[PDB]
Amino acid sequence: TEGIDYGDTMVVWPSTGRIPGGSMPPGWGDYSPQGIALVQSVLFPGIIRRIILDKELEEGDWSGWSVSVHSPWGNEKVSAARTVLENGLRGGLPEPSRPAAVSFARLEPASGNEQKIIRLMVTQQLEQVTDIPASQLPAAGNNVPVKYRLTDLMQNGTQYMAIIGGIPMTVPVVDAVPVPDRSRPGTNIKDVYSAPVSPNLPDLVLSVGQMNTPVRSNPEIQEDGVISETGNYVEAGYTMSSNNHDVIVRFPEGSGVSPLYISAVEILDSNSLSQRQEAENNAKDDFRVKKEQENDEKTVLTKTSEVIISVGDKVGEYLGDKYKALSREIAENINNFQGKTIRSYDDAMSSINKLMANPSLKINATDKEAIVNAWKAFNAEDMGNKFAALGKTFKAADYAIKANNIREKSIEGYQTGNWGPLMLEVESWVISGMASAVALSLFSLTLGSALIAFGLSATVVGFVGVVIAGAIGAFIDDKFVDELNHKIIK
Repeated sequence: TEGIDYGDTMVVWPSTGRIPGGSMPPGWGDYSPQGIALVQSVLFPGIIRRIILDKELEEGDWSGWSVSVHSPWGNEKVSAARTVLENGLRGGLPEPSRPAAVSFARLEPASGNEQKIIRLMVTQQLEQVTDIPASQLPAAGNNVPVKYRLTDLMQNGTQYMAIIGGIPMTVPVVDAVPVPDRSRPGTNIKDVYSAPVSPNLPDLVLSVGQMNTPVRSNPEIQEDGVISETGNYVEAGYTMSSNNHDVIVRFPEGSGVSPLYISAVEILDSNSLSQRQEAENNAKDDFRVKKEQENDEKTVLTKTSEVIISVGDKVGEYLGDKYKALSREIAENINNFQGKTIRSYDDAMSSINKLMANPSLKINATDKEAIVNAWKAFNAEDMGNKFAALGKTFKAADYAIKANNIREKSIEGYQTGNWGPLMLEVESWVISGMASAVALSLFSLTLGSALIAFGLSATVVGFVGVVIAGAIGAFIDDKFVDELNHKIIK
């Protein structure tokens, strides 16, 4: 499964394939008639094991997979990686809203020369990966909330196995089913269950019978191609290999067998590593780019909102409170305008033509002269620099140029009554590639933060409070330019 999890911010790397790359029927060898393949290895929690599909098919055995589940025993490396993960998590995540990882084993690349489908499996008791009682686990085929996960880490083209954690993660609950005894029909094999640890591969057989037997076979358990090394609080990977999975295997009805978390990884070969490292490198930088894009968009929209409300307040204690209410609306609309598109050129210019058509919306030559001269002294260059003496508002002073055009073009329009150069320059910004929301902010910010700073009389501050409100209005909605004419100017 995959579910609601959404890979806890991870994109899929469609796996290399599964190497294979360089007598019948099953049962004939010296094996048990029960039907299950030999019990090839023991699954102690935290200790990684190299498990082979059809380990001994040709040697005579039955089809598949079979491992033994055992209680805590021996030297495992997860508990040390968990300690570094927990400690580092007290100092915040590497990257917010993305899990944190610490390696517990390093992997030597597969030769590619293999016929067998190998799989590295790691095991953990329920409680070590989650605080939900066994007794409160979901019904199989649903994801259970987890706190730790055991998966892999592509770190510098070499594949690692790590413990992730830190954000709200989730894991699929799957179902262990009793396996039938092919030698004694009607009855099932005692204390042997099968579960879809999978993926694409046949169900793993779990022999849970002799879970507590004496194990006096050296606490190390050194696998070939699995170097056990602890290492450092890093950010987790961005791609999940298609053939890798971790699930919580839930045992039957009255089995008396507590849920096991199991992780099944695919050892990637030398050219598949490079494949995955660029998949990684690319998923990382694109996330990085989307992140700043949206954050910086959010900050110029919140500062615009605030400036549009201040304009509302200043023009408001002269033009009225019906004017203040409209500014709440334009600022509300801008503060949510993320992802939206400004209105068209022909639609906006029909709106401001409607405003400027209102005959009780006039200025005398002395007031007109004051607005023009106020724009002539405007410091376009510092309005450009604002992403520094405001906060982190826009990016790169290529904006000083745009801010100077709004200026020269607001001057015309007050001078000629032609707002075409002004409205057209704003569209230019979008067309040559600016996000509508960012183009709305710069326009609204340049107009608003110039008005709350102009040395102008109240008659004039009212006229410009109407012009710039009808102008920011027109790129958002025609509602805004009807409220002005019909309820405010009159």
